[PDB]
Amino acid sequence: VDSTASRYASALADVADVTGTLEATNSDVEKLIRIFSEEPVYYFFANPVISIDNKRSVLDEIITTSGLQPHTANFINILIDSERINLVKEILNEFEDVFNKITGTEVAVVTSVVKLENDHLAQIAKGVQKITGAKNVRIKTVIDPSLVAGFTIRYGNEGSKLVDMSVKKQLEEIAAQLE
Amino acid sequence: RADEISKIIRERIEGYNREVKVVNTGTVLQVGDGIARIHGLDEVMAGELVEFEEGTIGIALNLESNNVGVVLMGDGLMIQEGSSVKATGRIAQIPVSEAYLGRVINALAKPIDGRGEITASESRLIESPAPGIMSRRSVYEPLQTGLIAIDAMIPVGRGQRELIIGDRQTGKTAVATDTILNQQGQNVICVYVAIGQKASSVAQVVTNFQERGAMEYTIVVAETADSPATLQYLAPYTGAALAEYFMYRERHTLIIYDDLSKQAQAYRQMSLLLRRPPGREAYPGDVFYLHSRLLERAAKLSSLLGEGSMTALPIVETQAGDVSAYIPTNVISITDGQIFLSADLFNAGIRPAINVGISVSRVGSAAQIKAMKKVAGKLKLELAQFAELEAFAQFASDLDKATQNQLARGQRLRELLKQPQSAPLTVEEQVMTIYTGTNGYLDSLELDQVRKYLVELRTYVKTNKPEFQEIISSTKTFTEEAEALLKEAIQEQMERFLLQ
Amino acid sequence: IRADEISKIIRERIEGYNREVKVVNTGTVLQVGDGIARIHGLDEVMAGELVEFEEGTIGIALNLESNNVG
Amino acid sequence: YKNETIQFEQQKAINQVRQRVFQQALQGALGTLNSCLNNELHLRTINANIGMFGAMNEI
Amino acid sequence: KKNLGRIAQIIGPVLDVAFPPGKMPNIYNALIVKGRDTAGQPMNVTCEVQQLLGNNRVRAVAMSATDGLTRGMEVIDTGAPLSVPVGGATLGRIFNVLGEPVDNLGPVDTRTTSPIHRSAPAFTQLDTKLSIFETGIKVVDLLAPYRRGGKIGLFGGAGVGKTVLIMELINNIAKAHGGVSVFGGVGERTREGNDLYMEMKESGVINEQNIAESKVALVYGQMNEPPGARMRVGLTALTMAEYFRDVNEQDVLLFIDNIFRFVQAGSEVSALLGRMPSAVGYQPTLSTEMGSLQERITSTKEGSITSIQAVYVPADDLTDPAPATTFAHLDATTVLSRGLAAKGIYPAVDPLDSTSTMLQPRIVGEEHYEIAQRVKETLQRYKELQDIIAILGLDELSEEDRLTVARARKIERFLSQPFFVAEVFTGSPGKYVGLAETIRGFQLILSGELDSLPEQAFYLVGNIDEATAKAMNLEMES
Amino acid sequence: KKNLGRIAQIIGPVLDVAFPPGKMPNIYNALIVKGRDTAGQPMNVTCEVQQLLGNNRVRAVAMSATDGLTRGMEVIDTGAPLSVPVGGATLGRIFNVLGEPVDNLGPVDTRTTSPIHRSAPAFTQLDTKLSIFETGIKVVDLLAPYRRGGKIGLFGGAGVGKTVLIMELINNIAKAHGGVSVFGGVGERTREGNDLYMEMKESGVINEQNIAESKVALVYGQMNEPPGARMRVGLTALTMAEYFRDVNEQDVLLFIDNIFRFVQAGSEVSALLGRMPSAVGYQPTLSTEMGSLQERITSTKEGSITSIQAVYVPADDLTDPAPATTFAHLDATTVLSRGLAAKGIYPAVDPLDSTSTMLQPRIVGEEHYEIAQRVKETLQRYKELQDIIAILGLDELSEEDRLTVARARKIERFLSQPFFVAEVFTGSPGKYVGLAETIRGFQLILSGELDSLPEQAFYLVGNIDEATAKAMNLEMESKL
Amino acid sequence: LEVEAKLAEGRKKIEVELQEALGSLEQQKEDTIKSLDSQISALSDDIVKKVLP
Ligand SMILES: Nc1ncnc2c1ncn2[C@@H]1O[C@H](COP(=O)(O)OP(=O)(O)OP(=O)(O)O)[C@@H](O)[C@H]1O
Ligand SMILES: Nc1ncnc2c1ncn2[C@@H]1O[C@H](COP(=O)(O)OP(=O)(O)OP(=O)(O)O)[C@@H](O)[C@H]1O
Ligand SMILES: CC(C)C[C@@H]1NC(=O)[C@H](C)N(C)C(=O)CNC(=O)/C(=C/c2ccccc2)N(C)C1=O
Ligand SMILES: Nc1ncnc2c1ncn2[C@@H]1O[C@H](COP(=O)(O)OP(=O)(O)O)[C@@H](O)[C@H]1O
Repeated sequence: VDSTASRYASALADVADVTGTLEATNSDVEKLIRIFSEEPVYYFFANPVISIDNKRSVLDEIITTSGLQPHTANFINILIDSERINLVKEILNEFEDVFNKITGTEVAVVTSVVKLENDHLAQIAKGVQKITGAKNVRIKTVIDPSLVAGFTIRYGNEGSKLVDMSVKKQLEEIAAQLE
Repeated sequence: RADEISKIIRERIEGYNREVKVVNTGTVLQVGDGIARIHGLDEVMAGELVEFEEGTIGIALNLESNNVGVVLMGDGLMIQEGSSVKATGRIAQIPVSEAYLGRVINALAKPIDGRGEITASESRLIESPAPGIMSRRSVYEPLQTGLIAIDAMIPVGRGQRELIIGDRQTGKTAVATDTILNQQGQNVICVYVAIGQKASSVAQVVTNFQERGAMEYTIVVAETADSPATLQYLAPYTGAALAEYFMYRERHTLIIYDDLSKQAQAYRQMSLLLRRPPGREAYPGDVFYLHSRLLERAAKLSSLLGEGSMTALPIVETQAGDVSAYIPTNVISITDGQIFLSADLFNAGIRPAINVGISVSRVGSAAQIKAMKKVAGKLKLELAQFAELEAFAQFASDLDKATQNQLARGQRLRELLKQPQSAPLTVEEQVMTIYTGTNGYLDSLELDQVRKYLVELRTYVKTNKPEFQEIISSTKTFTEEAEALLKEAIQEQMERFLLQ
Repeated sequence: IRADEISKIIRERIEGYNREVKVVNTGTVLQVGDGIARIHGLDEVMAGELVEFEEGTIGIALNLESNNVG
Repeated sequence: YKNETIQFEQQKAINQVRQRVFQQALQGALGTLNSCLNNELHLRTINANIGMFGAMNEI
Repeated sequence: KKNLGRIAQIIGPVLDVAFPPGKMPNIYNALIVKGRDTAGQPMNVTCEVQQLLGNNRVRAVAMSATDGLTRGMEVIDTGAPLSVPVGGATLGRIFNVLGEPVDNLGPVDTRTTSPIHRSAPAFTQLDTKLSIFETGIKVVDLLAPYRRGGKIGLFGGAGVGKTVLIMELINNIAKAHGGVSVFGGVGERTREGNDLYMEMKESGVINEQNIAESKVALVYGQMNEPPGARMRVGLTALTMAEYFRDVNEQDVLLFIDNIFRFVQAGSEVSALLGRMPSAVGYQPTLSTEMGSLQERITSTKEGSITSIQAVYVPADDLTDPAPATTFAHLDATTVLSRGLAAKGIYPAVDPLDSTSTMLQPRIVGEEHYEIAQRVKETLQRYKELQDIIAILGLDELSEEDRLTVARARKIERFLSQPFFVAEVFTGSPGKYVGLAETIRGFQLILSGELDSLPEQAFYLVGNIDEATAKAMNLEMES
Repeated sequence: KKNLGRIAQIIGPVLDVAFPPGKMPNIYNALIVKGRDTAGQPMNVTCEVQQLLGNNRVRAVAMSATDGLTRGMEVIDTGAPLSVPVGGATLGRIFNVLGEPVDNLGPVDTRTTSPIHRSAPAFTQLDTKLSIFETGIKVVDLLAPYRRGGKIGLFGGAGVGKTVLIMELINNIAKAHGGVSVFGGVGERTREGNDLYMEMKESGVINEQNIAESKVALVYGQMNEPPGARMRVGLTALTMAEYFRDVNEQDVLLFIDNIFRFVQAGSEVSALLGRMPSAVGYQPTLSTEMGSLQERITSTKEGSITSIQAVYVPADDLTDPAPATTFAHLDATTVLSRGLAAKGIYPAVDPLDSTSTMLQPRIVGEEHYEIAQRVKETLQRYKELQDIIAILGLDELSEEDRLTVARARKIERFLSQPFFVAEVFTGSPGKYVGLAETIRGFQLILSGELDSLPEQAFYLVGNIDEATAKAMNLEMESKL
Repeated sequence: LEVEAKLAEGRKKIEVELQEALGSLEQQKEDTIKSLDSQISALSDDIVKKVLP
């Protein structure tokens, strides 16, 4: 996607790819997300009235304390320089799925009424891999009581492509007699 | 009997539980004024129908990088943000069958007459390709309208897109309606498409059809001004699909878009709501391609397709007599000649107000029979020359007998072309009328008795001599025999008229 | 959705950021179509200087912009 | 015309009351289906359907 | 518990409302902002959801003023479209866009409310009973007869007589009309509104006591109400009218004055809502907003709405998109001209351009049809000769041309009528002259009995024998 | 071909496709999008790269209908500007934008190909012979002679007669011309294309029974096709005719119709590709686009392209930019006026507005130059004294005035002609008229020997002797 | 004159007979739906057991 956030996230993740520090910056941005999730952090870093000088100062202090990759601290200073800081949370969010599309780790969403055993998780995971053609699959755990009795697992680029049998069966056998 | 149909229903639903098929389904970001953006749907085709959770049909046009641009076919009220939208796996299909004959229907091929749903087996694409160069033949049949001007000077043949252009209240709908209801015993399929018109005006047209009996062979695909922009935009395409289904099956068809400028306005609205950039007069750049992709599905198919036919009579609207406007110039460039309807001629008593001087027909005399060709080959050229002369002969004060005789015969020709409302003229009456005029008999009696002598002459020939009818029908040629009969009739009835 | 952010210029800035340095020696070709070209770098080019790409196709720097050269 | 019209509309009314009775059937179905232990039976059924999804995966 | 949210942005009447992730309102749900003024809580600020901007926020336009709303105020969502009181209780009262009474009297009984956005009637619920209806205006009854249950438009510029014409139509028809009238004013002068109310009280139409029997209900969004209001006052008046039609099964009159202010309000709303502009300045959804009003008006099997909608033509340019879109909707249009008004021939309707759909012989009778067509013929011939006579003069025309010109002058002057609400401008009384006098007078004029008469005697006369008497009085002034 | 890109955005006929980082197609390199027809089979649609827009993304327009395409489909860079079959293999064949055969016969002999986009001939190559050929039309061969080995442009609104006049120019010149013709149809009604095909069929110029004996090769950029084909078929027919002129060194005939549909499709696609609007609605890349077409259509030392093309003007207004840009590139221009079309004077060539570069004394003969000058002068005097008449009456003009007025109206009538192909429209059969016959007849008319004959006798008449015969027949009919 | 008056009367008669036939078909349809309501009570009995697969 041509979202500028995705552009920056792709640049960062691809630098990580051509170095080999992939998981090392993955954890880095995974913690950066929770840094910026608390609102005053983002508000301070984003509102431009604050001087870029002390902005960089506090950012360097956070670099030292929390611990950041060389290239990743560099990238955050690059954002603070080029004034894309309104998009910091979005860049940290696009890093996740661009790194997943890098490693072929198709994160999937499975949804049922109650929990399934990890045997069922491995079943559906291997099924998603044999329909998708990925390098790996990591399954996300969800419950949806709006379903009656079934499972509706999601895959694809977004959660676009979907197969489902809990209430889809209900409404499709509705429509037959409601022809 | 009530339960056994539900028995077949339950043996259905036992074999009808669920079938695992991968459906593309994403969420909704923006919803406003008929246009709804979509998040995801990376596999939906261009133009593929969608299903919003409420049950609203849609079409995905803008497959943008992040989001999907989906137009709504309906209202946008009950749609909720964040709800799911599901791709259909179909592309603008329309159920079509012969049962539609007599039905007023929405743009979704669903009935609005209250006569219950239409049974249809096949389904044809709303947007369909055109027949190729080799997949058509030239136009040779005539399509009878019933007006002497249209069917003599600027002919319309089966499979010729003839634009009925004109101002407001000039008789465009009346011309198209008379072209339709004249077709009762000619075995054609009529299709009346109304885009952005009064519900009551549509109802008047339908009631007129029902009382004149022309409803048996006519579909009325009508949309009112409250209809969504996508429905107003897709109405003519669905009408053309219904027409094409018969055109391919060796039928003859006639479709009237009435009018096209409202469809172009609907496409302008939907394009400006998709945030596309606007061209001249805030129309999108490709309204030309919009109208051409619609109109060029009218043709006269070749012999190796059954010689089916579809004649399109689209109606447009010149605002304030201006043909230079963008949509009028596009449609007079697209179509195969046009028919101009001028408010001045409507005012000045000449009904129909067919301004011949800027009317054309690209098929020419190839859309008439041998009789009317022989009697009126040079008619439009000489009538244009006489319009010039009568316009010019007022600057000169005194004129000689030859010019005055040409002028008088031209005025009698102008009195000939007057045609009342809902009065059709068969080809026999048309040929004999053009003969009686163009020969020079009518110059003696005066302009007020022209019309009544024509009425009396036609009644006289129809009573006395049916072999004129027989010749013009079976032989289709204006033989010396029929000419002798007609001259006897003109002489006899002229003497009788002098007496009366 | 902005110019000069091509997800490769950002990559090389991540590589060599340390401070803001001149680039006038070099310039990449970012966007090219219908007779124009947007060029990143050339920070010391003049308005109107004949720039020369590969393949000998000459150019002129008319619209000097924020981080690119039209 | 009115004869065939009322015939069509009466058939539509039959369809209407069919829709309503089948709605009642679905509500009673959900009421009996509210058994949570039967859901576990439906969970083993959906395990069989996971096997069938693997079959479709093969297809 | 109605869901609640904050106001994000305020830019003019645009109100950006942030809502919780859970329950965002549908389109047209009346968001009621709590509202704060100098002191006190004016709940009066009512909006309408127009868009779903995404990320749990929506965009609405404000039916009241926005000066005073601050960032972070709360909103409530009524879950329904903006409803207005209807029924017998609303008979004889003045209203708002908000259905709030203004007439300085008690409230209204909320027993039967009706949302403003009610979908149009279907195709089975129409009526095709073509029918004439006279108004006493010579030209209106002759050259473009009016229809029952169908729309009528007074196209014209400014100051040429749309308001006077519609007021005279009121006094002619509504007083003896057998049903109910609903005068709805979409952005006209508050002075016109007050004066109409005063006439309604002086004549007793809205009986000051026993207000339940009044047969006239007023709805006033004037020219100073915000563009959020002047875009829906029309819909409010229409909901009242169509409630009367649907439930009480009566013949309703609905005088809208005038729908171009509604269209322009739509334009000012869309320009701020950020849609891309269509032709010269209007909204892209212009045909749709026009039809969404014009289509809920039509007469049905149960009742009939014969609405007379004045239309304002901008800068005397009928080519403009708003009149060029309303022409497609109205049945009989009466095109007021400025040239006739300048030369003094009142009413200044254009006899040629004013064209109806009911002017058909199988509707009106062949005698009426013949005389109407002959008048249009002679007037067309005059309009053609106008260019030549401007330069030269009447001296250099042929004999038939001079005869037709003289007949044309006499026709265009006989086509004038002194009105009962024009007595403050002319001093001559109103003259009601139906079709029985109209047809015969024009038959005499196009026959030529009055060929030896002067011209000025037909100026401002009702009857043809009135014109004859004034002619003999002109010859009595030596 | 190796590199595989993924369709990313499709706004109608505009395809923005992303590629691997190092393998980016060149401008105008064709793209084959691996589609999927509604029946499940693939549907190969061609594209052409218009604009490299960075982020490994190029913008390519669709030569075919995009309805049915999806994001994420495969595409393959065939590396070459669109390759069209050229040579004698294409003679007697009907084509499309991609050089595909659509006459429904055997596939084209793919042996020879040529890329559509190429460069113009150098300044040395330009052949310089100023010589006219006779077309058989009176007004044409008298007031706007056509330049053999040059460019001829026809202007006119819709419904005035330029399509039929190209049909007439064909019926006169093409078959008798021993060379090879090429008909390029840019934005043309399928009815008119099929009409041309079947008329050339019957006329034996294609010789269906023995293909590859023909003299014509037809291309058809129809109107139903999306803007890509309407943008590229003019260049296609040009590349065919260019192979013919260079490699086979034989005089060619190039009927292009229209030339305005080219700029139509250009302006249609332009707004989406990212450009800012020019004037009344056209693209910024207008003058250079039409120049790129016209400067490729030219005559060189090897071969000579004699090219007729009709320029459809919108709303009859010659102030529009695309007509404005054609005029500078067209040698001899003939504009059709809706007035002359309305008064039945056909062909409606405006004699006073239309000009040619060939009409010079040294180039076409002194007497021909002078007679043309006198025709122009007389018609100009008429159109100046027009409103003087129209407001004074005709009596108050002098003897010379009324004389020249009558003779000018007589010239205006005589400039009409029954066409062979317009027989369906007039009713009378056509009349090929020789140049000397035209010159002599107009000498007679201006000298005033026919100076009592009726005006309508000069109407729809080939030669002046036929005009006198018509006058005599009318003189008989009058007293009888 | 005679055909005018008699045909006005005839079209009036045709429309009012249309309205009478409409009322008759309405009442017949409602009766059939109520008998169908009894039949569909029997249907409601014999459906819910099979609706569960
Ligand atoms: N030959 C004729 N004789 C008598 N009246 C005619 C004739 N032709 C048309 N009319 C009259 O012209 C009027 C207008 O016709 P029509 O309904 O076609 O208008 P219109 O052009 O469709 O207007 P709009 O396009 O706005 O609907 C009709 O009332 C009809 O009676
Ligand atoms: N019968 C008449 N006699 C004399 N003058 C008249 C007559 N009818 C209208 N007028 C003139 O019309 C003018 C006012 O017109 P009116 O207010 O009715 O239209 P308007 O200004 O367009 O209304 P609005 O602007 O509210 O739509 C008055 O100045 C009056 O002189
Ligand atoms: C000086 C007046 C115009 C105050 C404004 N009031 C209005 O324009 C009206 C009353 N509206 C629509 C408001 O409620 C406030 N919003 C504005 O439009 C405006 C418009 C405005 C624009 C530019 C300068 C001043 C005002 N508010 C700022 C107002 O408060
Ligand atoms: N020589 C001619 N004589 C009479 N009519 C003609 C002649 N040439 C063209 N026309 C008329 O012009 C109409 C259309 O002309 P056409 O060639 O299509 O012009 P355009 O392509 O500009 O529309 C035809 O219907 C035909 O009747």
